[PDB]
Amino acid sequence: ERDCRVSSFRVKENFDKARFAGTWYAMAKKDPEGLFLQDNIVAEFSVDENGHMSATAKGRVRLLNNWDVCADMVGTFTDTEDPAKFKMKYWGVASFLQKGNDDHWIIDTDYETFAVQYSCRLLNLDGTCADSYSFVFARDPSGFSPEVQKIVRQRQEELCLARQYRLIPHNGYCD
Ligand SMILES: CC1=C(/C=C/C(C)=C/C=C/C(C)=C/CO)C(C)(C)CCC1
Repeated sequence: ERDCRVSSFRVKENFDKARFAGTWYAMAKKDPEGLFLQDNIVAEFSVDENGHMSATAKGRVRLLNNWDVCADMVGTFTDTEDPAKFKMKYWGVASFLQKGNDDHWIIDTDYETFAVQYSCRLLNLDGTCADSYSFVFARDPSGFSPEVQKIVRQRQEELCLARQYRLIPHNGYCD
């Protein structure tokens, strides 16, 4: 029944980059394979005068060898035929942090309260995603109204990611 083909997924209608700017607290995440941000994750989005979107982000990550560090990350986004779908180039302030180029899709947002983000890093032969990640972001660090929670849950189901997220703490560690 459920179509899990990435090419089928709905994204945010008439996505507005400028209204999306500012501070976004990560409340929940679905992990990909390998090294990934762990917790204390906060993003800052910006858009310049020509419509070019970029972001910084902080979060705790534990390395190779179990070393715990505060990652300071940077991303730059390229626009596509769909206003809600981007290519994100990313790197760290420290040279040893992971660098890459990921799809970056805004699945849904009301710009003032929540956002659901998605990235498929690898397609299966059948069109479904072999390696994804997803953030649930909030403007306000706290639990979301029950009304907003219901909508977020539905979006998770539509991405074929329901029941695959974990809650993320904030306790300072990265200042
Ligand atoms: C840049 C960037 C993002 C992704 C960051 C990633 C993927 C970080 C991974 C870091 C690693 C693996 C560090 C250890 O080397 C998100 C989607 C939050 C949006 C804001 C900008």
